[PDB]
Amino acid sequence: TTVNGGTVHFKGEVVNAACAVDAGSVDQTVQLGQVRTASLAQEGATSSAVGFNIQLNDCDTNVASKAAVAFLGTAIDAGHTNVLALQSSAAGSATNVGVQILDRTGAALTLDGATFSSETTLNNGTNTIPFQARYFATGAATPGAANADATFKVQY
Amino acid sequence: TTVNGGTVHFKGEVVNAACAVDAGSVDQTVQLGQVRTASLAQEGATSSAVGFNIQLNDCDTNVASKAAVAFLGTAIDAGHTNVLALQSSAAGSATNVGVQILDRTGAALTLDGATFSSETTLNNGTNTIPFQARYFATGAATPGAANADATFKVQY
Amino acid sequence: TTVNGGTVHFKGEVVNAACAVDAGSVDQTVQLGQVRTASLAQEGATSSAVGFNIQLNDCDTNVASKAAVAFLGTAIDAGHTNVLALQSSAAGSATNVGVQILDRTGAALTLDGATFSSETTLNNGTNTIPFQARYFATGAATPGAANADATFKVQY
Amino acid sequence: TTVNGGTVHFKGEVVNAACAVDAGSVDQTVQLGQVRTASLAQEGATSSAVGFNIQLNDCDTNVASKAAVAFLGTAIDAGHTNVLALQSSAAGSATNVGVQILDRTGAALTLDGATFSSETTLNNGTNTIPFQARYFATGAATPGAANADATFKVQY
Amino acid sequence: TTVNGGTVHFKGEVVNAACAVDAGSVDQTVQLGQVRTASLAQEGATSSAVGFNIQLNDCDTNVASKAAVAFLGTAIDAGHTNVLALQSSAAGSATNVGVQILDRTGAALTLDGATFSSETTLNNGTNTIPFQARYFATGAATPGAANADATFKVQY
Amino acid sequence: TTVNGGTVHFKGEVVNAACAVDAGSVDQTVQLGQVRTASLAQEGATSSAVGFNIQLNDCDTNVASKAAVAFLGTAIDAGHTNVLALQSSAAGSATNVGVQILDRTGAALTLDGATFSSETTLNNGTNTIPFQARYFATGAATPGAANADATFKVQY
Amino acid sequence: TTVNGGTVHFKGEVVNAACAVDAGSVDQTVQLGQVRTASLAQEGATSSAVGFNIQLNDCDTNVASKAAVAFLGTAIDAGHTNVLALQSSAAGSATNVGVQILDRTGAALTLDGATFSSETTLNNGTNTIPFQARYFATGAATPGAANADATFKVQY
Amino acid sequence: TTVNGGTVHFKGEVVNAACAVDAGSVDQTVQLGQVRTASLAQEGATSSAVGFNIQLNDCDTNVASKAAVAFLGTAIDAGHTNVLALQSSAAGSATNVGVQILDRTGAALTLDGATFSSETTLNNGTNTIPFQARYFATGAATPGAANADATFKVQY
Amino acid sequence: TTVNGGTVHFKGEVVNAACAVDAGSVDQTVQLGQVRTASLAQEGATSSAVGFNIQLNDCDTNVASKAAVAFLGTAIDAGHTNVLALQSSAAGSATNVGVQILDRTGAALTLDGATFSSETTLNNGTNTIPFQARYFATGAATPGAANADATFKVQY
Amino acid sequence: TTVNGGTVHFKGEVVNAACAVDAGSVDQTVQLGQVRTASLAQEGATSSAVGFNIQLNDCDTNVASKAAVAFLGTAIDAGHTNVLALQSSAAGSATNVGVQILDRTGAALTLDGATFSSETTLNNGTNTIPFQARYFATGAATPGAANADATFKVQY
Amino acid sequence: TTVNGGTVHFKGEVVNAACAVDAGSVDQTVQLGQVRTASLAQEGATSSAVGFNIQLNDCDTNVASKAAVAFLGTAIDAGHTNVLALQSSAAGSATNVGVQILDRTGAALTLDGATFSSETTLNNGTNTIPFQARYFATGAATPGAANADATFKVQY
Repeated sequence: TTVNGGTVHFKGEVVNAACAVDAGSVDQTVQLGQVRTASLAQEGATSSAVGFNIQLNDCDTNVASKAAVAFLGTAIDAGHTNVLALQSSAAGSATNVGVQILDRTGAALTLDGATFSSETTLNNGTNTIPFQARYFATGAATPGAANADATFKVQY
Repeated sequence: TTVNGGTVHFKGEVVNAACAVDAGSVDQTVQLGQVRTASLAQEGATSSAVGFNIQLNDCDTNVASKAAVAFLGTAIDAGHTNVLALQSSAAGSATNVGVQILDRTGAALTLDGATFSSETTLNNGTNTIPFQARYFATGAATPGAANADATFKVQY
Repeated sequence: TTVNGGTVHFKGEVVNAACAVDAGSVDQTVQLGQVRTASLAQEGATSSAVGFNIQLNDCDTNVASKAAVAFLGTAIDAGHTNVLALQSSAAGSATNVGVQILDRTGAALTLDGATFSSETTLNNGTNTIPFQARYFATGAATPGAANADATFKVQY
Repeated sequence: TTVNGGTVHFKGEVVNAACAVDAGSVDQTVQLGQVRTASLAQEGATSSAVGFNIQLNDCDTNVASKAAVAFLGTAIDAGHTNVLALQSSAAGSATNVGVQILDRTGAALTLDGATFSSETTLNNGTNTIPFQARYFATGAATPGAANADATFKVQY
Repeated sequence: TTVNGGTVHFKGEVVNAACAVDAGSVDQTVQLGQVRTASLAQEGATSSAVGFNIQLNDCDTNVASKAAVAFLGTAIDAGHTNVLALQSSAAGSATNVGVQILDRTGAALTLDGATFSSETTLNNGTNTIPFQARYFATGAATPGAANADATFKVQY
Repeated sequence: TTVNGGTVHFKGEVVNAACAVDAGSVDQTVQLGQVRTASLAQEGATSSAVGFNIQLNDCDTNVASKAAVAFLGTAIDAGHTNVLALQSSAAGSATNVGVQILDRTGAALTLDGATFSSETTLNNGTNTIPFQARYFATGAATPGAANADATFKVQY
Repeated sequence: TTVNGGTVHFKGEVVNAACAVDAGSVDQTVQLGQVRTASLAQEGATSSAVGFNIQLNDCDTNVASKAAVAFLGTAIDAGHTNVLALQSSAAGSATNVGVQILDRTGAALTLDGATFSSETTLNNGTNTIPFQARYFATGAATPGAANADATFKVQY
Repeated sequence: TTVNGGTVHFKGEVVNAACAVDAGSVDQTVQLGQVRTASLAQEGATSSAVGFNIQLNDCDTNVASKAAVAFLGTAIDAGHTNVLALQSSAAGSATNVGVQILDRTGAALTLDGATFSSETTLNNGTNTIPFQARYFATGAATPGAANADATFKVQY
Repeated sequence: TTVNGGTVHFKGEVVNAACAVDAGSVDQTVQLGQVRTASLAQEGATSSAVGFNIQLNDCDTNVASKAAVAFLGTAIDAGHTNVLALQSSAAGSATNVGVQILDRTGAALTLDGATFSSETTLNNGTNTIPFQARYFATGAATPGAANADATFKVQY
Repeated sequence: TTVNGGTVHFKGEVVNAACAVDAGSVDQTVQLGQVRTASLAQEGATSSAVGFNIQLNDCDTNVASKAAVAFLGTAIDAGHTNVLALQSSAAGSATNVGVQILDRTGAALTLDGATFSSETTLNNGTNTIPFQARYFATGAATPGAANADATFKVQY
Repeated sequence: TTVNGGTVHFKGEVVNAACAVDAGSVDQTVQLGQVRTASLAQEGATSSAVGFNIQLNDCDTNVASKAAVAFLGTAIDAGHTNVLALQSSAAGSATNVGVQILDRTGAALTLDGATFSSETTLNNGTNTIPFQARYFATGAATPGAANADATFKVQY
């Protein structure tokens, strides 16, 4: 007495390099929280800040004992190259505001897909490259939904 | 020697009001536990009860030294307005049963998104508004999976 | 060295009213699950039930601090006005069965496009109006594929 | 005991260049959402904004380690060269409004099929070039259906 | 106050056999993607490969607990009987290239309308017979549009 | 250096009434699927059923806040006035079978061009009037091609 | 045992120039929709607007990296040179109305067969030149059938 | 109050054999497209190629489970027996060029009315025998209109 | 430098009544298809059946909100008054066979020019009165060419 | 064993000028349709209007890059020089009515054989000069058959 | 003041058997991760491995106290019957590699839709059948995107 179920959908990658990503760690999701224009209403204001993490597994330091990352993603302005713009349904989200990411070095990384981060040190096996998320305003902000996306390119 | 990773997805909000939510505290998840119809099989039975928590951070009492919450969510019946109904895949979950939430005041709150809770007192900075979860039956219950959802609206 | 790609297709609406829909939330898709005639074979049986959600964004309560919804869609019978009939390729799907939706009030809503739901309370900004999906049989059911569709009209 | 079925229709391209498009990513569809003239009724208003994505696969950086895109599509006006006009059945859609796309650089791209975007950096293999969609009004807008189309030309 | 609309056109089949096709699943359309001669320029090269699906519904295993498929369609050569040739407007599409389909068994099926596939196992109700599409070159290929068609005959 | 192309052919209507049809929605085409006489071989059998949709755009409720539809088209018999007969090349299609359409009310509508449907409720702007297609046999059916046509008259 | 069938009729062109047309794309047909005099009853009114597309294939930019189009077709008036008049059986169609086409530039093109459009940019291979169709009234319009035709001349 | 209309003209055939043709499928018309001498200017050049289809309906495999086709039509030369010549008004069409048809086997079929094609396999009911149209030059071609005709004889 | 062309020949009618015919719709031509004596060899056999259409335009319901049609044409026999006989060159066509037309009511209409059809309902403007063509044998048929003609008289 | 057939009759022209006519396009026949005195009963009434086409082939723009047409034919009155009178068997056709032709410019052309039309632009090869036919009454019209003829003179 | 929203689309099944699937658990998606050819470049190599889960709900052991699963899906080779092949856009994904699934028994299951798994033990209510995903190479692998699909058939 057999029956039908449905469909399964596996994902992943195959990439020939030093480390290997737990792509859930990249596809990891964050809830930065609920934020106010009471503080984040200035051309330069940084709200308080929240952590982010990366996971690598089973890594050979001989191919590359080091690593870094570049990001891309829709930035706001040519004078705010390290800021990420938001992506939610139209007429909903906020304005005069973006998102900033901080390296291990506390560094505002550019969204170009070239601006590689600091050369992380890699052990054998497993590592972690934590970044710290926050908002970096671009003037008096709108009370709006906040939702974003950025692509995770890596250097070894 | 660069490589691809994948996608990142940040979340949050921007809301101009007194306090600011750690939206993980709202998106906080509970495992109430495994429960029996041995006790929860009556039009009025309350199973034993479990705690729930809220987190606010960096709050100015001058905008609002107080706060409260209304909830909404699929209730069961018009005579059981303070009960929450369950949301799991069909043919699986239980019946003749719902969920109750209790305020700081031990109060059965309504699921309408208007029925604001007790006016919490707010300090400067950080606060906590714990609620207590439990089941509130609506007759002899089914042995079924229990899974729910409710939206978290706030007053300041 | 340029090349061809292909076509892009954007969608949306422009509607002058209080709130604004994340039309992905309406075009949101559900997988209620796999269900049995072991329970859903009666003129009145309700299978266990699953949740559904709505999203509004950047809403002014002054235009309308409230809101509701009517639905339409192919119902089955004039004596089952709150039931939705199924829409899959012919000779495949089930029979003597439909679908029910439940309001926040646990209410069997009619498929007419007029039967507005309960007057939701609207904050400023962003809200959620969860409904709960389930099957509502119309006698002993066929083992058949289950697939449906309903249109999402709104009141403010 | 054989029977008839029907017709199948495969699609694709063959193009000799650096990367190769997942033409579903171009033929990718967006639901920007439902939008209001409450905000989008000005010669310059930008509604809140939503994300868009591109996919390339199995790319050799030696042919071209870089890439960009030009778009074409029916724009509205010669003074609004970066705006896209809407394409739905006549007498239905809105007016005094169009659509804007934003580069990774937050750039209003022209609809000519020549105005190549920023030179994306390409790794080996797989990349992503996210754009951000929104409306850019051209005065007080009509409440109308919103539906669009734009062609996706690429530079390597 | 009545008005004119226009014409409707329904389609389908009536076939007396074990299963019944969701002829949208056959008339299902694929966008394999954009492909390069950088890899697909050899008498035998297989580009990377994409999936395809079939849908049957409400099937009796007693008439036939099994099933298979033959295809026909314009192949290229008598020495490439399992390859499908392309069908787009003249002077546009590519050359020295075709299309291959793969069975559940990873099998290059012939385009004759007789070469029945592997005997799929059929449950009661609903099934799926996924195939995998790709290109199978016949020498150094032209950069050209790629567009195809194949007829879907079935065995029970 | 100019050249010849060919001919273009636009279509449409101009009708002075409440709503306006996206006549593609009427000229919309359906593939109901492949169907069996295993179930559809009775004077009254209804095969499983598939959905159909209508689109109106930019509608004023003041001219008419309501609407309905009558259909015409070659029916089979005077005792089967709500059934549609099939229209394919002769000696090909099936027999002892027709097609049924179901209103929003699940109603077998007559093919006369007068039998107006239920009075749909019309909002401002855009609406949808989904119908559900299926076969309604007239005895033991032939295995034959199934192809139909019906005209779409409207009431406001 | 042979039999008769009938006649086949192929079509096309042979033209020595840069690109080559998919003459189905020119002979492409549109259903603009059903339209009202409620809006289109003014000497200058533009109904909402619908898209149109062109297809070129296997194009050499060295012969001509650019291209444009002129149209001809029965216009209405010498003061409405960019308007197309309608062509349906007599006493049927509407009056005090025509049709407008819009370039990629949103430009009212003349029906002369000389007024070449904007110089499109041509890649190698395949391109698309979308136009946008709509009605451009010439006073209070008749409720009448709408049907048109225009010839597609090209510049390289 | 009766009136005159006009004349109707039905067509068809009556032929006693295995299958039965949808003679619209034979009388089916193709628009191969617009083609260039840039590629089609050689004694042997094949332009890129487009598909063609056939339709049979309600076929008994017992009379003949197989089928094929011969063609006739004005060919060009005794050394180009598989080429079709063009038929348009004099002084208009092209020269040093013809048309080729390809079988399911990718076979240049002769225009004699005897050269039967590959023995297609016939199911019960309905089948399809797709051919692929293209040009096969006979030297440097004229830029001329392209228009053709060929008769469709069948084997069972 | 003028030249000669040739002759033009316009046609039509002028008739004072409710609706007005698109006399192309009457002079519309059908290709019913190729048919077999395998089924159509009985005193009463009806081959499978194909559709036919009528077009009226710009109609006033006040002169006549209704309409119908009578036909005439060479019938076969006084006992087969609803059958149409065939008209092709002598010694060619078939025998023991005719043609049947079916009303919207599925009605065998008489060829007399008096037997008015069902009273169609007429809207304002444009309507359609589809009929369905098929063969109605008069015994074992000849394999012969099939070609017919019938005159289209109308009632308002 | 030879037999007799009959007579063949070819036609055409030989004219030394820029373009060459597909004299079927001139000898092309139109069925304007059935028309009413309900609208066409005024000294100036124009019924709704239908299209007409011309075909030229293999044209050299160097002899003449331009072209136009004059018409002649039996007009009605010296005050209605642009109207064409009707030519059917006597006592049959209508009266107080004629026919009008419209240029590409929407121009009432004179029937003299001198009044050359607008200077069409000619490409190389093939062109089209569409005109639009309609009736232009000369008072209250008779219900009568409508049939006409006009000669097609050309300028280069 | 009502407005339009959009469309909803529910899904599911109705199947008469012991347990009932949370078809989200089948339609559950996995991100296995990013993988290297540094280890997965051998005819037999198994990369490290990741978990997968199933969900059943409200199950009666009396109909069936046991259960198992067969899978189907495009495998690679007849000598690698337990391997799943990948399905992403062409020219993108990897090669000389597939995917393996492991039963509760650590068993390489076949993709046939018949090879039922181990007989799971079923309690009353709710169960879980975890599988473990990994790659099983077929030689030295390509660095390519990895994406798959497999159908979930069940035994009770």
